[PDB]
Amino acid sequence: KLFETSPFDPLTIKNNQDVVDKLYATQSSSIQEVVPTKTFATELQFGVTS
Amino acid sequence: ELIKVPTIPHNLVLIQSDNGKHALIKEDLGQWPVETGISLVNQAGVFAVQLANKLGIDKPFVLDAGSNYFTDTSFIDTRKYCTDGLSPREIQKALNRQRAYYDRPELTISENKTLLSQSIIYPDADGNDVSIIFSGAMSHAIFTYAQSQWNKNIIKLDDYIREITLTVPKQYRPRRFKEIEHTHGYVYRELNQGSLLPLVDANLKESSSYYFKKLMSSISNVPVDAQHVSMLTNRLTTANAPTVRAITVLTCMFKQFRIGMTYALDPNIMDVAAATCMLLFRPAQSISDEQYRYCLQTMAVFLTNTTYDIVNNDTIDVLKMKLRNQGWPFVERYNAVEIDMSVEPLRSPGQVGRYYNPFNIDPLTKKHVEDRLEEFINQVQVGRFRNASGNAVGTTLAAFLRACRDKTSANWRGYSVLVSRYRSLIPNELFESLRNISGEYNINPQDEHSFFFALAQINADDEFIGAIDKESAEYLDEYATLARDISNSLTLVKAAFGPLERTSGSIINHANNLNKVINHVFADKPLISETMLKILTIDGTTGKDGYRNWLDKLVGHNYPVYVEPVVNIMNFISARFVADSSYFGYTNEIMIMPNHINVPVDDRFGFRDSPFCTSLPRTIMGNDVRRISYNVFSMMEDIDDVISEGFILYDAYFNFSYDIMTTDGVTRLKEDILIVTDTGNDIKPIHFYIYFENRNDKKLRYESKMNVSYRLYIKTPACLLPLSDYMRAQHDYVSPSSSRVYIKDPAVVYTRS
Amino acid sequence: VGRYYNPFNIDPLTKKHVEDRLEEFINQVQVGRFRNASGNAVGTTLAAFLR
Repeated sequence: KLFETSPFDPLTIKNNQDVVDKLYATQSSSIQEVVPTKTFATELQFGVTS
Repeated sequence: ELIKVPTIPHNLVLIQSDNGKHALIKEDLGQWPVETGISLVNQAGVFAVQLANKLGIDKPFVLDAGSNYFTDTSFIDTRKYCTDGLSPREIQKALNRQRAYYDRPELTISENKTLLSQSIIYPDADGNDVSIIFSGAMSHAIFTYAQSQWNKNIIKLDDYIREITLTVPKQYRPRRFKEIEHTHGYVYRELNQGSLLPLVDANLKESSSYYFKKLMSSISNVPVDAQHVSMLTNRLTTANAPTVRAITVLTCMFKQFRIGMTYALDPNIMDVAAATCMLLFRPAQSISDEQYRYCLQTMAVFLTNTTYDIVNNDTIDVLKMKLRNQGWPFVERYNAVEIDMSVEPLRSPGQVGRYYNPFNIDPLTKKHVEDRLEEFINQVQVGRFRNASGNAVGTTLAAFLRACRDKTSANWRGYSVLVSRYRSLIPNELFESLRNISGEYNINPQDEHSFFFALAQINADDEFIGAIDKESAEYLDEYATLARDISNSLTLVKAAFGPLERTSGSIINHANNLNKVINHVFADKPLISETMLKILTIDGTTGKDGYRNWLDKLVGHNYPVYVEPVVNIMNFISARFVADSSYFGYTNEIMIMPNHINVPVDDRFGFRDSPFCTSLPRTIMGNDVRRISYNVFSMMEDIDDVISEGFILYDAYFNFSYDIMTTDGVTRLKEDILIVTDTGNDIKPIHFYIYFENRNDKKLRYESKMNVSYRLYIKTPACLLPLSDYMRAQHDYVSPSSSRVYIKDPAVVYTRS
Repeated sequence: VGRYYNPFNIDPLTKKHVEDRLEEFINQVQVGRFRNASGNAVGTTLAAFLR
């Protein structure tokens, strides 16, 4: 078997976004370069609304 | 979030007569009442936001209409037919019904295919898909303009990272995006930083007190590691250690944070120790010239055994000479050494941040900035003070100075890290602007000496570093909200208020207008966030009052305000509201003429006694049509003579509505043209019942000539369009490529954890 | 027609007190020592109430 758990099922995706979301869901099965944690933001602006 | 719009708002209807001879295409953007006597642009702005809400362009959006297509059954078609817009099938049925009336042949197969293939979706070189559909002119212009304005903020992920690389520290782990997000990743960021100065400059006391308290509520929680001599041992205390620690950080974190010490009326060897410690282990920037004198005077009073009266008139140089001759060498304040930050500070694009190194220690040398410290301590040990043969004062002062020097030289790195972390929280403008206007953080002489004598190692564990990371996100959120609030308030002042004179009328007008603005602003959801209210209510005034005084100050400001995309969208709609009035149900002039006078009218739509004209006639029967303003017409008492000839009413905004009826009948108004009262005249509301015309109906022809005596004419609305000109309704919409992923959290680093 | 003094010595054109050095004066009082050469807290109390 090439993978213990497949990265994603190709028959379920419909666009590029679906692949990205599926890859994030199955990333726990793979050996990760950096294990995700809470993100840290150094840049934030709020624009005026309607 | 970035919303996605599936369908295009064509806003089109097709109206055809029962017999099919006449048909037209009408764009319905609604009816908007306009009040006369007040500025039209101000009303247009209110209607602009409601119009944008109707079209779904108020919030940032990206159009996806690429999948709204179908493919024909023919083999050689291989074309995508757009579903959005007015369907060509309706135009085909309308055109076929028209041909049936004239006994013409129906549309042949070749023309049917051409008409039904008018709406298509095709890709361009860049990968976007272009939709060509039938839609209104104003709906197309407004929608496409808002698309352009929002697209300026949509940038590639790699471009966004390049803008925020300089602000990323070294302690945090880099984030690995997926390979799709690197190639096809796009984000929506404003990427404009508004200045915080308008709030800070106007309220220096309130703003400084707010930020100093917030920082000190966190620095005081830092984890820490646990005879004349009898006099100074008794005064030793620790209960106020957390407060003095945070004051130490604040002095090294800001450019000019001045603190003061209030010595006792009768100086003690406690007082001289505190004066020496502050003049040695505190930045010269945090010491004022007055505090320099007062510290020097205390040294002279105790060491020279002189009372305050003689030294009260002495200058700085005289006091230094007097102290030096007695044997006291510590008479100078020392400038701290500035350490440059590793990364660019937040909200400071292309700027370098710096902070003072604590305890006046040179980073390159790792000892005190004064190179004669050991020599100076020796002089104090051997010197004779208080005009006494005994050396008890001299030796005990040298012992404490050595202890303070040793304590500072060992604990300086821990405080330097704390200052470095807390300096990164504040931007550059706050670093240069915040001042200690109110002396609310004065230090007692016993606290100053006990702090340096009993200095404790700062322990930077994981919990404290984790707590600061939470505060960094909170600080970043607060700055963004204040910048938006400042920008909103600066725009309100320019549009609403004006200059003030020395006349009672101007003052009364300003006061009443200001109260109306404040009441409207604070009604329902307040315009100003709770963060700005906290700053403006620090003194004790209520939220309404605090905002009111700030608005008065901002009048006449020259502050530059950045023009955000939603400003341009509303401005574009407001201009079209004034320019194209007939699209929205109002006009600037009307004409009242008797029936027997023949006026040239629009005849394209086949209306019976059409109330529309291409333009209101300049001359009728060789003479210019009389024009009367509405105010003059209202006061006229000879109106019966005037309406006999006919005139044009202008200098007012007239709201009108019309109902196109498919059948044939007399075109008449719902109500009478005018109402005549004792207190002036007026024009009743205008509602048209327009009917399509059959030229050979003798009954309806006689009724039009005889039953109605006066007729009202207005300029033909531009929303109306004859069916023969349906190709003028073809418009192009561009939707971005479907192979784009939008990243909601574009942060580039993770917490160390 | 008539004329009346504006209350509290405030110029409506500048929307501030007629003395342009008022803020500087309050700060000078705060740091000042009064009634004694050593501080009696007179400066801090007076500056707080004057502001």
